[PDB]
Amino acid sequence: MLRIIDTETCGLQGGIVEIASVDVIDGKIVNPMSHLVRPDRPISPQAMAIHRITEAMVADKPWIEDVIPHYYGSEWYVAHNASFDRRVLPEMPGEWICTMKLARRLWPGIKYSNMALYKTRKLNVQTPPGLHHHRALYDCYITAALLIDIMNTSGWTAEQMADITG
Amino acid sequence: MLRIIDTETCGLQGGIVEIASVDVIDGKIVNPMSHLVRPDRPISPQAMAIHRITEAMVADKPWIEDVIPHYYGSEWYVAHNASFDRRVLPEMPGEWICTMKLARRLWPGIKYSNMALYKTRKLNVQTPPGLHHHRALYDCYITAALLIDIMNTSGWTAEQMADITGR
DNA sequence: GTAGATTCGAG
DNA sequence: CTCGAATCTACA
Ligand code: NA
Ligand code: NA
Ligand code: NA
Ligand code: NA
Repeated sequence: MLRIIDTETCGLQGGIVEIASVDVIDGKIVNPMSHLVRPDRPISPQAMAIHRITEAMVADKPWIEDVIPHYYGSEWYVAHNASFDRRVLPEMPGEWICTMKLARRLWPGIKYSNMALYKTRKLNVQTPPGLHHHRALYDCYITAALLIDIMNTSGWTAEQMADITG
Repeated sequence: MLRIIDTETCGLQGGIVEIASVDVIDGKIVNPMSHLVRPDRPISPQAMAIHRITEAMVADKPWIEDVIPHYYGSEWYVAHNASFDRRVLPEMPGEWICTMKLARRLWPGIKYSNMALYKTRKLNVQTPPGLHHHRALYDCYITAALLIDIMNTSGWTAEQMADITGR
Protein backbone atom coordinates (compact mmCIF):
# COMPACT_ATOMS: atom_id res chain seq x y z
CA MET A 1 0.00 0.00 0.00
CA LEU A 2 1.45 3.34 -1.13
CA ARG A 3 0.57 6.68 0.41
CA ILE A 4 0.98 9.80 -1.70
CA ILE A 5 1.74 12.72 0.51
CA ASP A 6 1.74 16.47 -0.19
CA THR A 7 2.12 19.62 1.85
CA GLU A 8 1.60 23.36 1.36
CA THR A 9 3.93 25.62 3.29
CA CYS A 10 4.68 29.23 4.30
CA GLY A 11 7.63 29.09 1.88
CA LEU A 12 10.73 27.21 0.79
CA GLN A 13 12.34 27.19 4.25
CA GLY A 14 9.39 25.36 5.86
CA GLY A 15 6.05 25.83 7.69
CA ILE A 16 2.88 23.94 6.75
CA VAL A 17 -0.35 25.62 5.66
CA GLU A 18 -1.86 22.24 4.72
CA ILE A 19 -1.25 18.56 4.40
CA ALA A 20 -3.11 15.94 2.38
CA SER A 21 -2.80 12.32 1.27
CA VAL A 22 -4.35 9.67 -0.91
CA ASP A 23 -3.61 5.93 -0.97
CA VAL A 24 -2.72 3.87 -4.03
CA ILE A 25 -3.88 0.25 -3.74
CA ASP A 26 -4.29 -2.12 -6.68
CA GLY A 27 -3.93 0.69 -9.20
CA LYS A 28 -6.73 2.74 -7.70
CA ILE A 29 -6.73 5.92 -5.62
CA VAL A 30 -8.55 5.57 -2.29
CA ASN A 31 -8.78 7.01 1.24
CA PRO A 32 -8.16 10.75 0.76
CA MET A 33 -7.34 12.89 3.83
CA SER A 34 -6.61 16.59 4.06
CA HIS A 35 -5.98 19.08 6.85
CA LEU A 36 -5.44 22.78 7.01
CA VAL A 37 -2.70 23.38 9.57
CA ARG A 38 -1.64 26.25 11.83
CA PRO A 39 1.95 27.06 10.77
CA ASP A 40 4.91 27.74 13.07
CA ARG A 41 5.61 31.07 11.35
CA PRO A 42 3.98 33.75 9.17
CA ILE A 43 2.82 32.85 5.67
CA SER A 44 5.08 34.56 3.17
CA PRO A 45 3.37 36.53 0.34
CA GLN A 46 5.27 34.54 -2.37
CA ALA A 47 3.84 31.29 -1.05
CA MET A 48 0.31 32.64 -0.54
CA ALA A 49 0.33 33.81 -4.18
CA ILE A 50 0.76 30.12 -4.91
CA HIS A 51 -1.60 28.11 -2.66
CA ARG A 52 -3.73 31.11 -1.68
CA ILE A 53 -4.20 29.95 1.91
CA THR A 54 -4.63 32.88 4.25
CA GLU A 55 -3.77 33.44 7.91
CA ALA A 56 -7.46 33.52 8.80
CA MET A 57 -7.85 30.06 7.20
CA VAL A 58 -5.27 28.43 9.43
CA ALA A 59 -5.60 30.46 12.65
CA ASP A 60 -8.02 28.15 14.42
CA LYS A 61 -6.34 24.92 13.24
CA PRO A 62 -4.05 22.42 14.94
CA TRP A 63 -0.26 22.48 14.99
CA ILE A 64 1.46 20.07 12.60
CA GLU A 65 2.54 18.03 15.62
CA ASP A 66 -1.11 17.26 16.28
CA VAL A 67 -2.19 16.52 12.72
CA ILE A 68 0.78 14.53 11.44
CA PRO A 69 -0.17 11.33 13.30
CA HIS A 70 -3.30 11.03 11.19
CA TYR A 71 -0.92 10.18 8.37
CA TYR A 72 1.01 7.46 10.20
CA GLY A 73 0.80 3.79 9.38
CA SER A 74 1.83 3.49 5.75
CA GLU A 75 4.95 1.58 4.86
CA TRP A 76 5.67 3.87 1.99
CA TYR A 77 5.39 7.63 1.60
CA VAL A 78 5.37 9.01 -1.92
CA ALA A 79 5.89 12.61 -2.91
CA HIS A 80 6.93 14.72 -5.90
CA ASN A 81 10.34 16.06 -4.97
CA ALA A 82 10.00 14.04 -1.77
CA SER A 83 13.12 15.65 -0.31
CA PHE A 84 11.08 18.85 0.10
CA ASP A 85 8.22 17.26 2.01
CA ARG A 86 10.48 15.08 4.12
CA ARG A 87 12.40 18.21 5.15
CA VAL A 88 9.48 20.50 6.03
CA LEU A 89 7.42 17.78 7.76
CA PRO A 90 8.29 16.11 11.01
CA GLU A 91 9.74 12.62 10.94
CA MET A 92 7.56 10.12 9.11
CA PRO A 93 7.67 6.51 10.29
CA GLY A 94 8.19 4.84 6.89
CA GLU A 95 10.27 4.88 3.72
CA TRP A 96 10.22 7.58 1.07
CA ILE A 97 9.61 7.41 -2.69
CA CYS A 98 10.22 10.30 -5.09
CA THR A 99 8.05 10.37 -8.26
CA MET A 100 10.32 13.08 -9.67
CA LYS A 101 13.41 10.86 -9.58
CA LEU A 102 11.44 7.96 -11.05
CA ALA A 103 9.98 10.06 -13.85
CA ARG A 104 13.49 11.08 -14.87
CA ARG A 105 14.75 7.49 -14.93
CA LEU A 106 11.76 6.49 -17.09
CA TRP A 107 11.42 9.51 -19.41
CA PRO A 108 14.70 11.43 -19.94
CA GLY A 109 15.05 14.89 -21.48
CA ILE A 110 11.71 16.41 -20.51
CA LYS A 111 10.22 18.72 -17.86
CA TYR A 112 9.58 17.20 -14.41
CA SER A 113 7.21 19.45 -12.48
CA ASN A 114 4.23 17.69 -10.93
CA MET A 115 1.95 19.26 -13.48
CA ALA A 116 4.16 19.06 -16.57
CA LEU A 117 4.49 15.29 -16.23
CA TYR A 118 0.71 15.14 -15.87
CA LYS A 119 0.10 16.80 -19.24
CA THR A 120 3.07 15.22 -21.06
CA ARG A 121 1.82 11.78 -19.99
CA LYS A 122 -1.70 12.89 -20.91
CA LEU A 123 -3.10 11.74 -17.61
CA ASN A 124 -6.61 12.01 -16.22
CA VAL A 125 -7.88 11.72 -12.66
CA GLN A 126 -11.05 12.69 -10.84
CA THR A 127 -9.97 15.53 -8.54
CA PRO A 128 -12.08 16.56 -5.54
CA PRO A 129 -14.64 19.41 -5.85
CA GLY A 130 -13.74 22.79 -4.32
CA LEU A 131 -10.01 22.23 -4.54
CA HIS A 132 -7.80 23.89 -7.16
CA HIS A 133 -4.22 23.05 -8.12
CA HIS A 134 -1.62 23.73 -5.45
CA ARG A 135 -3.86 22.49 -2.72
CA ALA A 136 -2.52 19.60 -0.69
CA LEU A 137 -5.25 17.22 -1.82
CA TYR A 138 -5.67 18.17 -5.45
CA ASP A 139 -1.94 17.81 -6.05
CA CYS A 140 -2.09 14.43 -4.27
CA TYR A 141 -4.48 13.17 -6.93
CA ILE A 142 -2.08 14.46 -9.54
CA THR A 143 1.00 12.84 -7.99
CA ALA A 144 -0.90 9.58 -7.46
CA ALA A 145 -2.05 9.44 -11.07
CA LEU A 146 1.58 9.90 -11.97
CA LEU A 147 2.74 7.07 -9.69
CA ILE A 148 0.16 4.70 -11.14
CA ASP A 149 1.46 5.58 -14.59
CA ILE A 150 5.02 4.94 -13.40
CA MET A 151 4.01 1.55 -11.94
CA ASN A 152 2.04 0.53 -15.05
CA THR A 153 5.03 1.51 -17.20
CA SER A 154 7.84 -0.12 -15.27
CA GLY A 155 6.23 -2.72 -13.04
CA TRP A 156 8.38 -1.37 -10.19
CA THR A 157 7.37 -2.46 -6.69
CA ALA A 158 7.29 -0.16 -3.68
CA GLU A 159 10.58 -1.65 -2.48
CA GLN A 160 12.24 -1.08 -5.85
CA MET A 161 10.87 2.47 -6.03
CA ALA A 162 12.40 3.23 -2.64
CA ASP A 163 15.73 1.72 -3.66
CA ILE A 164 15.78 4.08 -6.62
CA THR A 165 14.76 6.94 -4.32
CA GLY A 166 17.63 6.38 -1.84
CA MET B 1 49.63 46.48 -15.85
CA LEU B 2 47.90 43.16 -16.48
CA ARG B 3 49.91 40.05 -17.30
CA ILE B 4 48.20 37.41 -19.37
CA ILE B 5 49.47 33.95 -18.41
CA ASP B 6 49.05 30.71 -20.36
CA THR B 7 50.40 27.21 -19.99
CA GLU B 8 50.65 24.00 -22.11
CA THR B 9 50.63 20.80 -20.03
CA CYS B 10 50.86 16.97 -20.03
CA GLY B 11 47.20 16.47 -19.07
CA LEU B 12 44.52 17.91 -16.87
CA GLN B 13 46.49 17.11 -13.69
CA GLY B 14 49.52 19.21 -14.61
CA GLY B 15 53.07 18.88 -15.83
CA ILE B 16 54.30 21.93 -17.69
CA VAL B 17 55.68 21.69 -21.21
CA GLU B 18 55.28 25.36 -22.11
CA ILE B 19 54.63 28.72 -20.52
CA ALA B 20 54.18 32.22 -21.91
CA SER B 21 52.87 35.65 -21.11
CA VAL B 22 52.19 39.08 -22.56
CA ASP B 23 51.63 42.37 -20.82
CA VAL B 24 48.59 44.57 -21.38
CA ILE B 25 49.20 48.26 -20.66
CA ASP B 26 46.65 50.92 -21.68
CA GLY B 27 44.99 48.57 -24.17
CA LYS B 28 48.30 47.63 -25.76
CA ILE B 29 50.02 44.25 -25.73
CA VAL B 30 53.75 44.36 -24.95
CA ASN B 31 56.62 42.40 -23.34
CA PRO B 32 55.94 38.90 -24.74
CA MET B 33 57.70 35.97 -23.06
CA SER B 34 57.59 32.21 -23.59
CA HIS B 35 59.55 29.13 -22.57
CA LEU B 36 59.40 25.49 -23.50
CA VAL B 37 59.73 23.52 -20.28
CA ARG B 38 60.72 19.97 -19.36
CA PRO B 39 57.75 18.47 -17.55
CA ASP B 40 57.96 16.62 -14.27
CA ARG B 41 56.02 13.80 -15.97
CA PRO B 42 55.22 12.10 -19.28
CA ILE B 43 53.33 14.00 -21.96
CA SER B 44 50.08 12.06 -22.32
CA PRO B 45 48.90 11.52 -25.89
CA GLN B 46 45.64 13.38 -25.07
CA ALA B 47 47.54 16.55 -24.27
CA MET B 48 49.98 16.02 -27.17
CA ALA B 49 47.17 15.91 -29.73
CA ILE B 50 46.26 19.42 -28.57
CA HIS B 51 49.47 21.39 -28.10
CA ARG B 52 51.54 19.30 -30.48
CA ILE B 53 54.69 19.36 -28.29
CA THR B 54 56.75 16.15 -28.31
CA GLU B 55 58.99 14.74 -25.57
CA ALA B 56 62.00 15.47 -27.80
CA MET B 57 60.98 19.11 -28.05
CA VAL B 58 61.40 19.64 -24.31
CA ALA B 59 63.92 16.93 -23.36
CA ASP B 60 66.75 19.35 -22.59
CA LYS B 61 64.73 22.35 -21.50
CA PRO B 62 64.73 23.73 -17.97
CA TRP B 63 62.22 22.59 -15.33
CA ILE B 64 59.34 24.88 -14.37
CA GLU B 65 61.24 25.82 -11.20
CA ASP B 66 64.13 27.38 -13.15
CA VAL B 67 61.87 29.33 -15.44
CA ILE B 68 58.95 30.60 -13.35
CA PRO B 69 61.09 33.39 -11.93
CA HIS B 70 60.86 35.28 -15.23
CA TYR B 71 57.07 35.43 -14.84
CA TYR B 72 56.82 36.61 -11.22
CA GLY B 73 56.36 40.20 -10.14
CA SER B 74 53.17 41.33 -11.87
CA GLU B 75 50.44 42.74 -9.60
CA TRP B 76 47.67 41.18 -11.66
CA TYR B 77 47.59 37.90 -13.53
CA VAL B 78 45.05 37.13 -16.23
CA ALA B 79 44.22 33.69 -17.60
CA HIS B 80 41.36 31.96 -19.37
CA ASN B 81 39.98 29.60 -16.72
CA ALA B 82 42.65 30.82 -14.31
CA SER B 83 41.58 28.05 -11.98
CA PHE B 84 43.51 25.67 -14.23
CA ASP B 85 46.77 27.61 -14.71
CA ARG B 86 46.75 28.57 -11.03
CA ARG B 87 46.55 24.88 -10.11
CA VAL B 88 49.24 23.46 -12.37
CA LEU B 89 51.73 26.35 -12.11
CA PRO B 90 53.87 27.10 -9.05
CA GLU B 91 52.20 29.47 -6.55
CA MET B 92 52.08 32.99 -7.99
CA PRO B 93 51.90 36.34 -6.24
CA GLY B 94 49.53 39.11 -7.36
CA GLU B 95 45.78 39.06 -8.01
CA TRP B 96 44.03 36.74 -10.45
CA ILE B 97 41.56 37.63 -13.18
CA CYS B 98 39.63 34.95 -15.11
CA THR B 99 38.45 35.96 -18.60
CA MET B 100 36.14 32.95 -18.75
CA LYS B 101 34.25 34.18 -15.71
CA LEU B 102 34.18 37.76 -17.03
CA ALA B 103 32.83 36.62 -20.37
CA ARG B 104 30.17 34.55 -18.66
CA ARG B 105 28.99 37.58 -16.72
CA LEU B 106 29.24 40.08 -19.56
CA TRP B 107 27.62 37.84 -22.20
CA PRO B 108 25.39 35.10 -20.76
CA GLY B 109 24.07 32.36 -23.02
CA ILE B 110 27.04 31.65 -25.26
CA LYS B 111 30.20 29.47 -25.32
CA TYR B 112 33.15 30.46 -23.16
CA SER B 113 36.19 28.68 -24.57
CA ASN B 114 39.10 30.94 -25.52
CA MET B 115 38.39 30.10 -29.17
CA ALA B 116 34.56 30.23 -29.02
CA LEU B 117 34.80 33.79 -27.68
CA TYR B 118 37.44 34.70 -30.23
CA LYS B 119 34.89 33.94 -32.92
CA THR B 120 31.74 35.39 -31.33
CA ARG B 121 33.48 38.64 -30.39
CA LYS B 122 35.04 38.58 -33.83
CA LEU B 123 38.41 39.49 -32.35
CA ASN B 124 41.50 40.53 -34.28
CA VAL B 125 44.89 39.85 -32.82
CA GLN B 126 48.44 39.83 -34.14
CA THR B 127 49.69 36.30 -33.48
CA PRO B 128 53.30 35.16 -33.24
CA PRO B 129 55.10 33.53 -36.17
CA GLY B 130 55.22 29.74 -36.68
CA LEU B 131 52.83 28.75 -33.89
CA HIS B 132 49.16 27.77 -33.67
CA HIS B 133 46.16 27.37 -31.38
CA HIS B 134 47.16 25.86 -28.02
CA ARG B 135 50.71 27.17 -28.06
CA ALA B 136 50.92 29.19 -24.79
CA LEU B 137 52.28 32.29 -26.54
CA TYR B 138 49.80 32.04 -29.42
CA ASP B 139 46.92 31.70 -26.94
CA CYS B 140 48.19 34.60 -24.87
CA TYR B 141 47.58 36.98 -27.77
CA ILE B 142 44.11 35.52 -28.17
CA THR B 143 43.29 35.84 -24.47
CA ALA B 144 44.84 39.32 -24.42
CA ALA B 145 42.60 40.51 -27.27
CA LEU B 146 39.58 39.10 -25.43
CA LEU B 147 40.57 40.94 -22.28
CA ILE B 148 40.93 44.20 -24.17
CA ASP B 149 37.48 43.64 -25.67
CA ILE B 150 36.00 42.75 -22.28
CA MET B 151 37.40 45.96 -20.78
CA ASN B 152 36.32 48.24 -23.59
CA THR B 153 32.85 46.72 -23.51
CA SER B 154 32.31 46.69 -19.74
CA GLY B 155 34.66 49.47 -18.64
CA TRP B 156 35.45 47.27 -15.62
CA THR B 157 38.58 48.13 -13.66
CA ALA B 158 41.07 45.44 -12.67
CA GLU B 159 39.86 45.59 -9.06
CA GLN B 160 36.31 45.10 -10.36
CA MET B 161 37.51 42.20 -12.53
CA ALA B 162 39.26 40.54 -9.55
CA ASP B 163 36.06 40.87 -7.55
CA ILE B 164 34.10 39.15 -10.30
CA THR B 165 36.75 36.43 -10.57
CA GLY B 166 36.48 35.62 -6.87
CA ARG B 167 38.97 37.13 -4.45
C1' DG C 1 16.65 27.75 1.12
C1' DT C 2 17.82 22.49 -0.25
C1' DA C 3 20.30 19.12 -2.06
C1' DG C 4 21.17 16.48 -6.17
C1' DA C 5 22.00 16.20 -11.14
C1' DT C 6 24.06 18.36 -15.15
C1' DT C 7 27.18 21.31 -17.55
C1' DC C 8 31.65 23.01 -19.17
C1' DG C 9 35.98 24.84 -19.27
C1' DA C 10 41.34 23.82 -19.03
C1' DG C 11 45.65 20.10 -21.56
C1' DC D 1 39.96 10.79 -21.48
C1' DT D 2 39.56 14.58 -14.86
C1' DC D 3 36.99 17.37 -11.87
C1' DG D 4 35.77 21.74 -9.71
C1' DA D 5 32.95 25.62 -9.61
C1' DA D 6 28.94 27.47 -11.83
C1' DT D 7 24.35 26.54 -13.46
C1' DC D 8 19.92 24.11 -13.40
C1' DT D 9 15.78 22.06 -11.21
C1' DA D 10 12.17 20.49 -8.37
C1' DC D 11 9.47 21.98 -3.83
C1' DA D 12 6.00 26.63 -1.20
NA1 NA E 1 4.36 19.48 -2.96
NA1 NA F 1 1.20 21.23 -3.90
NA1 NA G 1 45.37 27.74 -20.91
NA1 NA H 1 46.57 27.33 -24.38
